[PDB]
Amino acid sequence: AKQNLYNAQGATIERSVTDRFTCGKCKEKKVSYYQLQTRSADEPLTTFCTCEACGNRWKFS
Amino acid sequence: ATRRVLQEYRLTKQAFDWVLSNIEAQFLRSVVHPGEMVGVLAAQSIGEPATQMTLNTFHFAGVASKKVTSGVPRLKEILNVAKNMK
Amino acid sequence: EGLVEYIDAEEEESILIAMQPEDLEPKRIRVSHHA
Amino acid sequence: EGKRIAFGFVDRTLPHFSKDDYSPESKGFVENSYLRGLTPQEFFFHAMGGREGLIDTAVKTAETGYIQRRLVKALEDIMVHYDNT
Amino acid sequence: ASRHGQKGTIGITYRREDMPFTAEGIVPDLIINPHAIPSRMTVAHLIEC
Amino acid sequence: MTTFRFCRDCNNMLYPREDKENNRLLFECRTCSYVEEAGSPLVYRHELITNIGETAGVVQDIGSDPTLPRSDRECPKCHSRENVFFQSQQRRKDTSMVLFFVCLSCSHIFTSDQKN
Repeated sequence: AKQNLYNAQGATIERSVTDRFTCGKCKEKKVSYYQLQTRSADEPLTTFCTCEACGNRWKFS
Repeated sequence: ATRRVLQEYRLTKQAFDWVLSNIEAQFLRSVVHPGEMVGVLAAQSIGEPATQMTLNTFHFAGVASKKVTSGVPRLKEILNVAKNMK
Repeated sequence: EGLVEYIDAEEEESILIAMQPEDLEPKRIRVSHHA
Repeated sequence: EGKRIAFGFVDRTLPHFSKDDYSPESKGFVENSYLRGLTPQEFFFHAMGGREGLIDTAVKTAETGYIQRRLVKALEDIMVHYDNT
Repeated sequence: ASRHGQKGTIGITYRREDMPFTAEGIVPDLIINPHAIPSRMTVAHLIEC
Repeated sequence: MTTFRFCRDCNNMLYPREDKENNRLLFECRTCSYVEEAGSPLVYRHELITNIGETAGVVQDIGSDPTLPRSDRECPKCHSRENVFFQSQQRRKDTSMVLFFVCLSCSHIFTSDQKN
């Protein structure tokens, strides 16, 4: 029963924790990040920051 | 509100009249002008970011267990009204 | 004289190559490969 | 494609490694800098990473163009009237 | 164009009098902007220089 | 575990048949007159999910593959410290990352998972 109850759970998307960006909704700096080379290589990398305290999302490029 | 006016702003009679007149004047100039072609404006507004959307579509590609359609293919399926989603 | 050999992209599946020659003996960061 | 450098060969990533290797330096990790210099293998992996974005731009230009044309043709005849409708 | 993907166009030409000079009387044959270095990370341009 | 049985006459596989007056099972060849007596009521088997332990696969002359790594672990049988090691060679999606070691001298197979 315990093993089944553990196996009925979904994938937990735990994101990298950092304390530099400031959220615009709750202003709690516990905002996760993800950065990649997605925009055209004529321009630098693109970062996307998501607040894990309120659900805010934004982009910096 | 009355308490906000008397305690937070401390406006006089002259400033209050000025604020009311300015608010009415700035509101009356915000209505939309008849004759504007809003359809092409809306289409351009929606479809300009769609061009740049391709770059960052595959950020969800960074999560293998989150293989859910979003981005260009999802917008394509929404527009086509597809009867068989991925 | 059997000093060099021509390798295609299929035989390469069954070989081992030391990239620098000095990597065969027992700035940047160069790691000593365990092979 | 959102994952580390997969096994292109059988049970490795490059002829200079050993079978069943999972170390970071063997799966596309660059611990150097542009001021220091890149070693050949991480140079190759960086090249693949760049190739992905190059392809992205080169094709999705055309796909987005088609979508944009269809959108503008669909909505081109909508106008605010004097009834405000 | 330079050998590192940095190309441009001539926007104006100056004569040797309006050119900034060093204490030794040397004058730059051309002048480029530094706002092109960071986002491109062409450190090889600087090293080649 | 059902096993195919071939007729002794023409090598064809034997089909089952019943004997009502004696109520006994027989194997007959549809091409000839050979009939043989069934030794068990187990003729066919259809499993669904395979609870098979992961296998190292072919082992013969595996020590001459130069792209296979090495280790200094000690043999549990011949007390040698040189061997080859590799992951499971069966390509199921959900296979764990449990190693397999083949000794250089005695060609003994063991695993890094010493579960009692």
